[PDB]
Amino acid sequence: KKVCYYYDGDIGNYYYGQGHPMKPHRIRMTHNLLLNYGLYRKMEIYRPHKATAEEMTKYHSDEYIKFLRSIRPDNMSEYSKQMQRFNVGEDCPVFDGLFEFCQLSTGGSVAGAVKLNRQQTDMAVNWAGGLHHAKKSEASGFCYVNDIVLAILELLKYHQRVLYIDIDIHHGDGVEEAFYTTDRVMTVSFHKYGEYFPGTGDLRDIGAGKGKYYAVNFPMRDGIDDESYGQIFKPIISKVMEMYQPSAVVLQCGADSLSGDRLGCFNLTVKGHAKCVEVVKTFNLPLLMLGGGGYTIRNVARCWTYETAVALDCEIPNELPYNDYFEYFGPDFKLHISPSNMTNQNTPEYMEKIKQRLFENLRMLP
Ligand SMILES: N#Cc1cccnc1N1CCN(C(=O)[C@H]2C[C@@H](c3ccccc3)CN2)CC1
Ligand SMILES: [Ca+2]
Ligand code: NA
Ligand SMILES: [Zn+2]
Repeated sequence: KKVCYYYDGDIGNYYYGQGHPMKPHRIRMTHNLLLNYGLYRKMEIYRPHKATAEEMTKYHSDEYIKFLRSIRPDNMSEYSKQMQRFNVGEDCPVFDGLFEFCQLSTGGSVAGAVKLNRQQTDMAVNWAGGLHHAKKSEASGFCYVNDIVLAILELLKYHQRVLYIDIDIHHGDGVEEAFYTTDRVMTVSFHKYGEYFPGTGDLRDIGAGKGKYYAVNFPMRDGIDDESYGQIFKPIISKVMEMYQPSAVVLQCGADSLSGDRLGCFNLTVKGHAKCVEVVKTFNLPLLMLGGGGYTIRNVARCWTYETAVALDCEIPNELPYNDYFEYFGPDFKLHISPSNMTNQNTPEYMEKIKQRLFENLRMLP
């Protein structure tokens, strides 16, 4: 099984601003770690192209993309009304190179999708992607351009049915919304729910019109652990595969669902998270693996390094190799992480009752 992987050496140089939790540097740390494990010997590594306005407007509105192409720190005063309209300037800040960042993020995802469509690879990886909150005409949740939606649109040229799976701790609302009224994409999100960003992803949100029953949401509480997550992920995705029979899969691998994350409150290890990748691989479908959140950046590097190894069917040692960020991995300098003692608020009965409701909804498919 062939793996192609996208990385631009400048991606880690884009900076959201002092105090902003989103740190693109984590992608560079990921790259450096997997280079030092030698995983480059086993996969094709490509620099993404800069996605064009033409590519982005396959989903996004022309006026929103023109604005993103225009806005800079130095001209914000002139654009204050557009900033309000497009939701840029606070949680989605204006920063130097914002548009180029969007171009490289998106380029990796669309390029991966083209490679899968051309049957030139079995798996494509873009850790700079996964920006699941961006909306047709507005930024949201640190996300400006929805690389995932654009990648899925590319797959839909060749594939009648595309499955999207999202294991970020946040609901993938921008992706769900884009495809909410179609049966040609089934969206499956596992996420923290209960007055938590973005507020959507209720398990009663099942899609609308032709898309009714083609959106699947598994709302979870704080503290979910590897065993609990594993016992619902494999059965739900197995049932989705049996009922939906997709011909391509997109997996958002947001790492803010790991134990110890600065913003998230789940308790997964890197092994528990990566088990999701292993499960999806067993179906032998063309697979686009994307990044996502993650705010404890040493753990993001560990998670995506290990998930790359999983894609390559390669075990790698727990002892970390020397690397340019080695001091970030103290005090233990291991790849794998331990869970915390936080309480798991997801009772066995809760997990099984929700799974049973999702099974009933999946049985509604043709
Ligand atoms: N704005 C906000 C906000 C407000 C209040 C409370 N929380 C807020 N945040 C919490 C953190 N968020 C995420 O982790 C999202 C972002 C997404 C991403 C992936 C790759 C690159 C860039 C972004 C992954 N999931 C966004 C929303
Ligand atoms: Ca999710
Ligand atoms: Na749908
Ligand atoms: Zn997130």
